[PDB]
Amino acid sequence: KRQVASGRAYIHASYNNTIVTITDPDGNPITWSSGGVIGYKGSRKGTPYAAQLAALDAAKKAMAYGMQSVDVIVRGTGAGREQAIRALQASGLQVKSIVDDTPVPHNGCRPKKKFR
Amino acid sequence: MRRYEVNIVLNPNLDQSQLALEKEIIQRALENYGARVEKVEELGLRRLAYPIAKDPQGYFLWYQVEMPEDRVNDLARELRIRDNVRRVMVVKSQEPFLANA
Amino acid sequence: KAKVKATLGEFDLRDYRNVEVLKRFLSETGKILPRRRTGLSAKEQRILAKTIKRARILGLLPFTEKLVRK
Amino acid sequence: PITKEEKQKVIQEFARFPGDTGSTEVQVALLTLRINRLSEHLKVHKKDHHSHRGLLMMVGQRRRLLRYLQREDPERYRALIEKLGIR
RNA sequence: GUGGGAGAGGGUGGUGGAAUUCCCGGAGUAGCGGUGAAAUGCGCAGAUACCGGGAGGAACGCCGAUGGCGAAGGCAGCCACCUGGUCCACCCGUGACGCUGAGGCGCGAAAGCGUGGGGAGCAAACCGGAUUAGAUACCCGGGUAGUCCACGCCCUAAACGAUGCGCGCUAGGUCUCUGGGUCUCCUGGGGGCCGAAGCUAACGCGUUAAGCGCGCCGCCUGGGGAGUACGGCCGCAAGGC
Ligand SMILES: [Mg+2]
Ligand SMILES: [Mg+2]
Ligand SMILES: [Mg+2]
Ligand SMILES: [Mg+2]
Ligand SMILES: [Mg+2]
Ligand SMILES: [Mg+2]
Ligand SMILES: [Mg+2]
Ligand SMILES: [Mg+2]
Ligand SMILES: [Mg+2]
Ligand SMILES: [Mg+2]
Ligand SMILES: [Mg+2]
Ligand SMILES: [Mg+2]
Ligand SMILES: [Mg+2]
Ligand SMILES: [Mg+2]
Ligand SMILES: [Mg+2]
Ligand SMILES: [Mg+2]
Ligand SMILES: [Mg+2]
Ligand SMILES: [Mg+2]
Ligand SMILES: [Mg+2]
Ligand SMILES: [Mg+2]
Ligand SMILES: [Mg+2]
Ligand SMILES: [Mg+2]
Ligand SMILES: [Mg+2]
Ligand SMILES: [Mg+2]
Ligand SMILES: [Mg+2]
Ligand SMILES: [Mg+2]
Ligand SMILES: [Mg+2]
Ligand SMILES: [Mg+2]
Ligand SMILES: [Mg+2]
Ligand SMILES: [Mg+2]
Ligand SMILES: [Mg+2]
Ligand SMILES: [Mg+2]
Ligand SMILES: [Mg+2]
Ligand SMILES: [Mg+2]
Ligand SMILES: [Mg+2]
Ligand SMILES: [Mg+2]
Repeated sequence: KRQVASGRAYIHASYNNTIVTITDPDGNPITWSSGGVIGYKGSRKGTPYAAQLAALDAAKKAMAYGMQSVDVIVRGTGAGREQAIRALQASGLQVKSIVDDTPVPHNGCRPKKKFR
Repeated sequence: MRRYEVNIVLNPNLDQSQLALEKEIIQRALENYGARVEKVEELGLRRLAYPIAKDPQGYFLWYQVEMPEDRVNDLARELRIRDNVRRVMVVKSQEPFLANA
Repeated sequence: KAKVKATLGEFDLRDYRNVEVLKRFLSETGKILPRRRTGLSAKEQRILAKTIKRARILGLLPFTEKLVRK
Repeated sequence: PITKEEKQKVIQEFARFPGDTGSTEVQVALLTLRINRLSEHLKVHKKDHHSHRGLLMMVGQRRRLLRYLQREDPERYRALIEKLGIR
């Protein structure tokens, strides 16, 4: 009910999960998916196969919205952070460009004990 | 009195009345603090690398001056108080260190 | 690979306003290039870093950028 | 701070003879000038401790030179002290 | 003295972007988070993800080094001001004015104390979830003091180069920071690495001495008892000498 025909795709990948949000050219989201949206529940959500399935499910929902041309934004690191982009390439969506926009601070905040 | 370089980045969208007004206000600030104006370079419209005050562009000014030291910070404050002036960087003048001479 | 200073003129390392030549010393991202790729001396690099930061605060050089093709 | 104008003024004021630069009198004069400058800088900025250590060392050097002067010629020592208002 | 130089040396004020958190709004469904697995937890009062706006605190990515500065503790965005130390060249001035230094005095990471502010993130104590024979721990979710600032205390440390300060003498080679020079190089002054002689119980040190000497200060005399007791002094206390 939107007929967007083009937009962005953000891939947020961590070591616990990978989620994909397909949005429109001025930033508002259209659809999304993740390792928990699909069947997987626990650490299974962080596997590259779950990332592939999440990307494919989000891409098919975007097809339902009528998406053809997609620009890719990537933030984070984890298993399947690349597999998401591979499935997104071979999903039937013409990939416009891939961009890694992983937010990194200029050393402002103190991390948790795990990250030091 | 030391030699300084005042960089002024202000709103680009001004028309001539507003721009001349802001420039003459900068002039009056330079007068009131004892700033002898040695030279001036007005670049104007320029493409910023990152948006400043929600605007992707800015209007540039550069003044090489000679003024007393203890007044530089107060002059910078008075220059900043103006709304349309978005950036004020006063820099002590230096000699042109070259490279690949 | 070519180092920045190798292909360049007799330019001012203290001019924070010349974006044309200071852009050469930034990476694909907004990061300052190491001495391995700039071919500068320690003193030259130390001056270039401060001039680059000055240009950044004046909105002339990017504080950070986005990586492509990743 | 201390520019060449003020420095040369003091040196030409405290010289034993035209051209003299490193007399004990001139050394103590320039020392006392920097001493007063720093101590006025330390009236404000009570948390500037490294400059205070510098001031301690300057006081020590000035006191050593004054002790030497008093040992060699007491009269010139009295003249210097009265001229600078110390001790 | 003159003339140059490098620097996260210190203090004060200003100021920039990234990120976290929170708030407003837009768009958008069903999970997010987390782990070796999980669960507490958060989510239909609309989260997570995405976009725009606002607020606030703290810390300064790339540059960055095996680098620099400082007496030590220690010191990294940028700008301005106030200020310390130091190096080099000129061979100009004074004419032994030097070295060390019991006591004294000052400085002194972090944590801790007092009064008043501040509070994002982190986080002793604490509250829960797990794990386990048990879990008072490691792992996960919260969370106060604190961490931050002003002022006044506290005087400890693996406060380490486990190497007191100063001066002279004794092969070089290599990398480096910073000056000067007639600039394949030389000559100072710092930071490393090999290694002459020599030293060392050995490891190792070796012109940055742990070598050859001189001056002065501090300290040592088997381990446990014990940095305890008593006494004194200092401290609001903790406690310190
Ligand atoms: Mg997970
Ligand atoms: Mg303004
Ligand atoms: Mg500094
Ligand atoms: Mg400072
Ligand atoms: Mg909302
Ligand atoms: Mg609920
Ligand atoms: Mg619930
Ligand atoms: Mg608040
Ligand atoms: Mg680094
Ligand atoms: Mg040093
Ligand atoms: Mg200085
Ligand atoms: Mg002579
Ligand atoms: Mg003589
Ligand atoms: Mg001494
Ligand atoms: Mg003592
Ligand atoms: Mg302390
Ligand atoms: Mg503390
Ligand atoms: Mg307190
Ligand atoms: Mg926490
Ligand atoms: Mg915890
Ligand atoms: Mg239990
Ligand atoms: Mg000894
Ligand atoms: Mg040279
Ligand atoms: Mg050397
Ligand atoms: Mg060597
Ligand atoms: Mg031997
Ligand atoms: Mg060795
Ligand atoms: Mg020695
Ligand atoms: Mg020995
Ligand atoms: Mg003892
Ligand atoms: Mg015994
Ligand atoms: Mg004890
Ligand atoms: Mg007794
Ligand atoms: Mg007692
Ligand atoms: Mg008592
Ligand atoms: Mg104790």
